[PDB]
Amino acid sequence: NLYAIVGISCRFPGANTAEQLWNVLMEQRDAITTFCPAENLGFALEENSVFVPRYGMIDALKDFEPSAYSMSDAEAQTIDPQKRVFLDVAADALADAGTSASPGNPLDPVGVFVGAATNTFLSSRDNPGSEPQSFANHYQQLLDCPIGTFASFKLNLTGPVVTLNTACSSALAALHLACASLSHGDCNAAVVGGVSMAYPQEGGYVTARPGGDSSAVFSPSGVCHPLDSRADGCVPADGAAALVIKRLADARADGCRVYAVIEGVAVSADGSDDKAGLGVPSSSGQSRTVEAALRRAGPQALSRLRYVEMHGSGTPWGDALEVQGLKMAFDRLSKDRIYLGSNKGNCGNTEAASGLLSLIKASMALNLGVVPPLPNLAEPNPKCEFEETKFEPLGKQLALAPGDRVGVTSLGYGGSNAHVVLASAQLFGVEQKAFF
Repeated sequence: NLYAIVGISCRFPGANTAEQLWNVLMEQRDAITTFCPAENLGFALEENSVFVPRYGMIDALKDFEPSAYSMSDAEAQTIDPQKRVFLDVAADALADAGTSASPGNPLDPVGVFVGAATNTFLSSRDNPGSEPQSFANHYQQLLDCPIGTFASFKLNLTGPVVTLNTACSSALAALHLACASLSHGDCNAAVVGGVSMAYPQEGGYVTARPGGDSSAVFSPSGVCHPLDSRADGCVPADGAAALVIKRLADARADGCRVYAVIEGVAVSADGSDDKAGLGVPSSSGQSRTVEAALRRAGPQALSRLRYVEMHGSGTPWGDALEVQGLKMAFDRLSKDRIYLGSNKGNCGNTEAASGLLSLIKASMALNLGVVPPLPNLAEPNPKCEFEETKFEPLGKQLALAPGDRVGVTSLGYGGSNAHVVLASAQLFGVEQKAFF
């Protein structure tokens, strides 16, 4: 099973285009927004908690035009931004898939598989429409059309539609389902989506005081240092993105230029063995998923696996467990350095959207022949025990050989896992598509 990525659109901190994202990553920039301290927070802090005035903001509504989607300006103001912005990235990714493609090969039926956070706008003070009760205003959650079906309706898409949530693995969960559905013959193309926009907007986030609760995974310092000895948690962020994917056989038959090729995908759940608790990932569970994806990609892919875009969210214990899962997988597969990185120190943790950020960065790296580094790696996390192993965190750009493969991991609260193996389009006898 091989899949061609043929369209992309994204809205991430610092980047509303692939070229903007590439420059954030290659210039080793921090695209998190800092806010002025608020005179009054509007709530009281628990005694062992702090407020950090940083957040991965996006500016996607600056580019959203309600009237392009048969929506009045007044209607648009009461619709979850996640729905408005996802509609825009899905439409732009489909438009992108129509460029550099032989005309007259409709993608239909187009499935829509979107990993999405809960709609937190609806109840929030940020919703201008947050009164005598009617059917329409008494059941606003019922009548909150799921994001994916809303996109199928507004964009006239007729394949399978699913809106799903597996916490921070949601976007790769969506990729997995889209690939299974393509291989099952349910659709001829798939929009694969991730979106998370959190309300109310507070200009920062609450977490534990330094050295307090380690279950409070948000960084007390306000800086995410993946794989680094300074690791102290992640910085939350909003994000939205969509890919269009096709079976590689149809990219060949239909005359599509291709950004990068998916060679293997697997997902799993940790269950409860070898797992410290609901919010602590299992290195065993992760290792099984990585191994499955590498087995599906095949022995040549495995032998050329050169770099992994980790989940890499910058908790010191989570990063260590994720490195351990990679060590376990590759040890089992053996029975030459593999470089490791993350994008969450550039853009924060975009939560349900985060696996799409990683897939896009990996696809761009394969397309351009170079992996952007971590933005600010000083000393590696000693608990990862990189010494005298084949793994090492990537602190400078990594030039790729045309045969090198890249892996991508995303992990979700409660034990959901996903791993994807990607390769350059130029290995597969198809024309490569330019991101910019």
